[PDB]
Amino acid sequence: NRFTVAELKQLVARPDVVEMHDVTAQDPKLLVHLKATRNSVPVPRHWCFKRKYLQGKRGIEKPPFELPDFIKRTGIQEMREALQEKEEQKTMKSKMREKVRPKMGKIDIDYQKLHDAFFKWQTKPKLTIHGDLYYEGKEFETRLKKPGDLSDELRISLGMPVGPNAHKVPPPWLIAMQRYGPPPSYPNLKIPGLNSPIPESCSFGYHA
Amino acid sequence: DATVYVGGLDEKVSEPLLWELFLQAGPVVNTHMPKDRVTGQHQGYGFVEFLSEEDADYAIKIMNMIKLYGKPIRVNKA
Amino acid sequence: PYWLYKLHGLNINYNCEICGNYTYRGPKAFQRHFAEWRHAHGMRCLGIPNTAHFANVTQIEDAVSLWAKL
Amino acid sequence: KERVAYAQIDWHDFVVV
Amino acid sequence: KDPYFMKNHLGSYECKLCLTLHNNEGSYLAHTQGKKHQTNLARRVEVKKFVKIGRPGYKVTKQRDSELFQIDYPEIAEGIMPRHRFMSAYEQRIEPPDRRWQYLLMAAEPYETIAFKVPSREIDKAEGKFWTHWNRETKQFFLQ
RNA sequence: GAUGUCAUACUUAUC
Repeated sequence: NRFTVAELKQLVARPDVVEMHDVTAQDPKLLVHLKATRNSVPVPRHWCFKRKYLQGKRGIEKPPFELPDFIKRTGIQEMREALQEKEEQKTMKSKMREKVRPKMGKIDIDYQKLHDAFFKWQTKPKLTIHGDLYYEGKEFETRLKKPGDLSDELRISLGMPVGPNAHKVPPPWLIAMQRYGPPPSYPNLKIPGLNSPIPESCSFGYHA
Repeated sequence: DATVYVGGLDEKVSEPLLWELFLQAGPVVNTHMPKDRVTGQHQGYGFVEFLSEEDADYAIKIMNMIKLYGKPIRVNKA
Repeated sequence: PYWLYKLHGLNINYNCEICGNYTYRGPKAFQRHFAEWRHAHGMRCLGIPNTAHFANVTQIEDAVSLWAKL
Repeated sequence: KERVAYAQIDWHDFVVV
Repeated sequence: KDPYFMKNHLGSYECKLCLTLHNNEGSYLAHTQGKKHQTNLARRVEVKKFVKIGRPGYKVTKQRDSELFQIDYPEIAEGIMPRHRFMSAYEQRIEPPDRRWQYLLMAAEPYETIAFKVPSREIDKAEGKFWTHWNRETKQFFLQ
């Protein structure tokens, strides 16, 4: 009755969405048609786990809060930190004496600055599409580069200053590319000094 | 035949940094960095598997004069 | 321990006919070793490229039929 | 001692006679 | 001084050795005594500056052999043998144009380095222990 | 990871 994964991959037109757990369901063809749709959303990976997606980041360090620029450009966070530092030094007698005769004017920064930060200085956040789901390791997987370009950290580690002159700005591995020829994996790659002009192509690489 | 072994790298180098450094000679299909899970530090060696053997040989032949963090990185066939 | 080997699905014999009929002591371990260098080196001998369609492929004839169908 | 003396000599004072 | 108890971002206590959570302070101090905590504890420059340079007049005797330079040097009264090395003409004190050849230079400690340009690519070996000799009885240096 | 006794803490403008 229950077919294997090979028959489900051969019968369906999209064998990439076929999994090993979908072959033992009540409808393999309907699941293969629903999983390979255009606007379908995949199932989360916490459905087969045993930690309920909340017992993984137990001892991992996490920041308390990431304040935006519009909230930090009003001076309310520094005043709140100063009030928290001043209130932590008061004893029980200083806390009980301030309840009968309190001192007004705690911060008293402004009145239209918060409205200007919430209406004129409002910045749009970095949203995402509806197809991109969330997981436990999504906040730590930030690795997800181009041929012909080098980052600042890679240039600081390798010791290659990036400049407009093509004398030392290409890496010293370009001598082997000049002695042996272009790389066969990228025929459209153009490097300055071999197949590109040196003062024109100042980006040390072009994919044309 | 399409996998090249890169050695002589420092422990401060990262796997996206090695993938960006290896992308200057050719697109790398896979990059494996063996590291100890007890200490969380690399062993100074890695394996870059390209899409073909000729591209891997051209990447290993053009990485004989690469210096990372003051240390020369050697490329060999594997 | 026996509890960590029984709750996580360990100590369960699984045969992989693609990588020389190797043994695997877990379904999740076999799923992690399927997208690895050893399974890719085993599948490159038959001529099948490393793709997502042959992730759950175990037999060599089924993988050859999936490579010939595409 | 010969390797220490060879690695400390000046290799820029070239004279062709 | 327990190096395993840490503070989380929610005002709680976290034991990283056993990876456990505790709400109040009375539960973190009582979590160190037990079976799981005990199981986790049981399971877990000078030679170059002092070198005198008077730069004497050297005399070499080149001869084309077939199958070799004979440098006549004075007595150095030391065990340091004169060493030969092949370098490029790209590095110089004035850097003249059209310098694309190599030069083999022999240097000693009380004497000046004598350099000879080689227009050919490779016709011999410039290694010290391979094809060189220094007779201290006659103070004669040979290299082929 | 499950089980069974104890303790701590949290939520639904509950009374």
